[PDB]
Amino acid sequence: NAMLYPLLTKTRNTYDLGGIWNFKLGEHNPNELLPSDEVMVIPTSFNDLMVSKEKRDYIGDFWYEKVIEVPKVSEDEEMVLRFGSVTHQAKIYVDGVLVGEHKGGFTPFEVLVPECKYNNEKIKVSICANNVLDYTTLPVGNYSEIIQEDGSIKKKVRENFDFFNYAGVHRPLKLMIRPKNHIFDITITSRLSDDLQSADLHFLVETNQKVDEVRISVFDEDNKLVGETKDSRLFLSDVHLWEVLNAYLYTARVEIFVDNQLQDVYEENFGLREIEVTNGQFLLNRKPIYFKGFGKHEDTFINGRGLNEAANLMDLNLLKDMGANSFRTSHYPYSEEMMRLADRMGVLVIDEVPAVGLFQNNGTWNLMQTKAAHEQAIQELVKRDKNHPSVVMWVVANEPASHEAGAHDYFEPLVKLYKDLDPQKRPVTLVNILMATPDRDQVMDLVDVVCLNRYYGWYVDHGDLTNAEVGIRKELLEWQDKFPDKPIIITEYGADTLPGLHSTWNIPYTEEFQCDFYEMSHRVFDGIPNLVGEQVWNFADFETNLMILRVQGNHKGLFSRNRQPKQVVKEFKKRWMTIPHYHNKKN
Amino acid sequence: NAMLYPLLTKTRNTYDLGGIWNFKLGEHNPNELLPSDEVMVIPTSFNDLMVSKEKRDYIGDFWYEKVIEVPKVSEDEEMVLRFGSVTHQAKIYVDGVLVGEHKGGFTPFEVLVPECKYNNEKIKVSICANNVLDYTTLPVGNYSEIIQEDGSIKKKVRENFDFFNYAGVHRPLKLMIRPKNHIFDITITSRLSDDLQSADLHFLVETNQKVDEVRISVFDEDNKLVGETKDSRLFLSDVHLWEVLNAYLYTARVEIFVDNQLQDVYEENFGLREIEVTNGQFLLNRKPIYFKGFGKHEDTFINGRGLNEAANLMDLNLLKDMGANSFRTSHYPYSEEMMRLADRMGVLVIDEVPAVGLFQNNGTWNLMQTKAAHEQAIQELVKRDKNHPSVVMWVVANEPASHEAGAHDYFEPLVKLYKDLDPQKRPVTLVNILMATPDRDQVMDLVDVVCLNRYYGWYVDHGDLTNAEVGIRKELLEWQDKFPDKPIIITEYGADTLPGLHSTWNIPYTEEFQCDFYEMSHRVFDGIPNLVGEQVWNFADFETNLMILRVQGNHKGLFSRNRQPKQVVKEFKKRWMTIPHYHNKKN
Ligand SMILES: [Mg+2]
Ligand SMILES: [Mg+2]
Ligand SMILES: [Mg+2]
Ligand SMILES: [Mg+2]
Repeated sequence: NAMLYPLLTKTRNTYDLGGIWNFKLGEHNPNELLPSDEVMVIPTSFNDLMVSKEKRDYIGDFWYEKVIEVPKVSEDEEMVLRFGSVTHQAKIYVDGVLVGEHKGGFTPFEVLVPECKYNNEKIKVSICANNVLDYTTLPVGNYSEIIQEDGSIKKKVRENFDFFNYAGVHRPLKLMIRPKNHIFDITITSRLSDDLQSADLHFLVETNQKVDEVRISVFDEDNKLVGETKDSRLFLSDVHLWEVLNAYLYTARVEIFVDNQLQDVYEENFGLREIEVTNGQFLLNRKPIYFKGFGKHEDTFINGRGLNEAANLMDLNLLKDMGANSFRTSHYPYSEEMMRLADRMGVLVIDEVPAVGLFQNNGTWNLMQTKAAHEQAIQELVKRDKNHPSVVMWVVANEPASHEAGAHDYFEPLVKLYKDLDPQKRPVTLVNILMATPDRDQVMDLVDVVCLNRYYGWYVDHGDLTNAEVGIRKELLEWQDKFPDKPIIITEYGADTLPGLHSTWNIPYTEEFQCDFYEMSHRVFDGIPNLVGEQVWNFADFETNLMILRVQGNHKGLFSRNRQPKQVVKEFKKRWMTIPHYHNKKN
Repeated sequence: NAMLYPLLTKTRNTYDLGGIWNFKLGEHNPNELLPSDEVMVIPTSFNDLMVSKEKRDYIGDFWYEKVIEVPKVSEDEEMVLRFGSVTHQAKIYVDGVLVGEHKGGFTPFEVLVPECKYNNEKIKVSICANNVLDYTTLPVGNYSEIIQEDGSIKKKVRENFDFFNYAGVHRPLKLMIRPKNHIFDITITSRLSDDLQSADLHFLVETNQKVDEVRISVFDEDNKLVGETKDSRLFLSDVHLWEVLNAYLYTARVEIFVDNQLQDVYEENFGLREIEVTNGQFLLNRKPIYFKGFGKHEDTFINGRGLNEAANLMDLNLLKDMGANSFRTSHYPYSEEMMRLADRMGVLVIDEVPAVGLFQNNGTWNLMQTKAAHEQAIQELVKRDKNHPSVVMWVVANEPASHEAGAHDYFEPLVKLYKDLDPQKRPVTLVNILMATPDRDQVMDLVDVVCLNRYYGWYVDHGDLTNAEVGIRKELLEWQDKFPDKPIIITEYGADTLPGLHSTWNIPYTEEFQCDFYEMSHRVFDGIPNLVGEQVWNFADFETNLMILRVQGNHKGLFSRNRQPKQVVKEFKKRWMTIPHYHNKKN
């Protein structure tokens, strides 16, 4: 119900509630006043702000509480609390009274403030956040409890994924004043003409009550009116297409009227671009695209998984400079701010739900109770991002046990849910793990694009690039042979590389070996006609939990965690600026 | 003016204008539409977001521009743009019309939006920022122009200070709807009783127009009413003092009434605590205080000088954990968010204007045209921060040429300005440079506290701790003898230390030598009765410009720039947790 990005309009007052909140790790009664003994920032992960390991490793309920002054609310208006996200679970309280809940730490949700408080001077907002992950949540965790022999139970979450379980309120919290009779949702679809000069637009505006008129004004990038409609349909000539690294955005100003007066107004951006997957190719605007980019992470020093718009722009500027053109929201939906940035900069985005960890240590599909959370995640993501021209593909899961029995039955309705909910019917994919090699895999028949995470030379044939090349070329041909019409994209491939580590003997973990690894990989990729994309793992080093294979987090980044480059960055820029975005390898 | 922190009240609608703005380094006509070819985040430094050195080193005018939808503004209301800061200079435009201007990159200012646009659908806000520094600006820079012989002028700023000239809109920009007749300033003072159990509160509420009644309600930390008055004076009993690392804050809800109806409402926090400098001691609540802490910088990766509240809380939590109690806003006023955080966490703050670089690379005071900027800086800082209980001392300058002729005449009226403007009449100091030995210095007689930046063992007697110890002890005794009743605080002392550098032979730049340097320093400090504080340089590594003494920035941090500790951090925690906050070394 809150998939529309929060705006300041003539009918919508949007206030930011970010800043210092009273904080507590542990139990709390929302009817009681949380003291200011401990405080916390919104938005940010709380973890790296804790000095001790004990508090940084906390699992369970943790509270945010602050008294907010009530703004003027008219009779025909309603006041809601719009969360960008709360990680992972949340129960929201107003004056000690439960007013909303949400499960899933990477999707936005709104909560209605009771009308009986609109004339009060202040309201106390309490946020009960929860970072527990188990077999019912996305992402998947291994939950356990141990008795401290002190009388209390201590919770632990052994992650089923390769990234640190950062938690907290990671995205902006807004106090929204909006009309009771308001615009609920906007869907924008287009059919491009045969000459790509015209477009048949369709605006599906959802309301909660009914209005006499639904007016839509369309403006270009010069803020010039180019179209008007009251019947949810509009034809437009002299269109400017949204292009890769050359974006063009229109704005649809939607106005609803009752008795000839404005009830609510909203502005939704959109881009004109065509997507089609056919004949082992990914077509953008009817031209073959070669994906060049990164698997990423919402990860930065200090803030952790918290929003940092400066980081987004810095990352995307580096992406553009290297000659790259895309990235994947691994392994969870990123902030709306990032998606809007990608729209504005013309960066292709592979959108992904938090479906990572669907893998036992078998009998995975008798153990995974994630169906409910998986369906909601797909519902929320599509509803939130369906209008983004940057979003070009959906991901049902990252490295699930797609070789075990019951896998095909699990994913078929989920792939279908993507196809049913997305009005653009964009391609959906499943990110494949090495254990699910062509013969054993039983799910890749459901998707439109084959996405592979392969580490020949790092995990398999470690430090053995000679035999790694034989192995990767062998399997890529197997995939291409099993699905002759499906395009292939490498979504993950890389090697842990610590800055400063050097050698003349192609030694793993050194900067030179990272260069050698990618050079070999690309030699193989360029020989596969159906391979239409390469996305490295990762853009930058990121935090993980404690595992012997992890040398203080993950170091497969091309850049360090401070966005400083490694040796391999210079090499990628040469390759990526040589290969055009529109690149046909069928010739 | 714009001294008051932006709040959301029933009479004040405050909207955040942060996000993505259309950006351009170079010339621009605000009557024209800035395209979206380049974008930039507010708030952040723009520098580290540029991939190329050329654009990162840009000096001159650079523009932010965005079309903003106008919210509801009633007949008795006005609409202003409230900038937390713009670095360094700014001209503000609304629909191409100049409407505001400010000089100084670290203080807030507001700008009125023309009333004739309150009923317009949208307004275009253009920000013409400028990062030029010279002999008329604070901080001081060495400006120069060189023709590229292409017909164009290339500007260059050679900094007169040891930190990178980060620029941009570093702090939140607010769109504020407020009543035309509003509260524009609130001054809160208090006289503590002899038993420290009661307090006499004085309030000075300033409005731009006449009001019938000023009602002030005071609430404690439990949000309970403890007093109310219409006469701007109030007596309190059973008061709770604001203590070091044990803060207690009261809230003053100020309401102005006209014709028996609410005109405007604002809430200002304050703390009850007493400050006095006497007999070579710094007294907080009539008890001898020992300062333990850091000289800091508003500096993180990516954001540069941009506001990061998470970074503020992370740093202050580390400060608290180590047993420290204070820091200095070197070398410019920090964000209001940081000051308010320090209030909440009971951290002592030495507040500082950007008066750094008053030193010619003699005759400094025949070349410095900084008088006007210096007076404004003091006026703005005091007006903004006077109600902060965390602020315990003002700095008039950092390392000026205080040994040259003309120095005393320059600083005497500036020290006086601090005393005249500050209603609490807090001690003011001058941060002294090593060239100005007790015999040479001619300005320290004006200040209440002697603050010294000394690097015996690093700059003088480099890597010779034996001779360094003699030198620092010798001069410290001279300062104590020249000013027998002035407290001494070491505001800077440290050694560049790159993580990973190790040796058994006390080698500079290694982690061991940093420990050795500080161990020697403290042995000396503990033998000086009048030395009442130690603040290291720096808390964390930070960015500087290019010069041979700088190994990719400054590495004198106890922590790395990513807030990871160095070897010495463990040693400081031992010492700082043994020495209490209230520590009398007169005995
Ligand atoms: Mg930030
Ligand atoms: Mg491989
Ligand atoms: Mg020294
Ligand atoms: Mg001592």
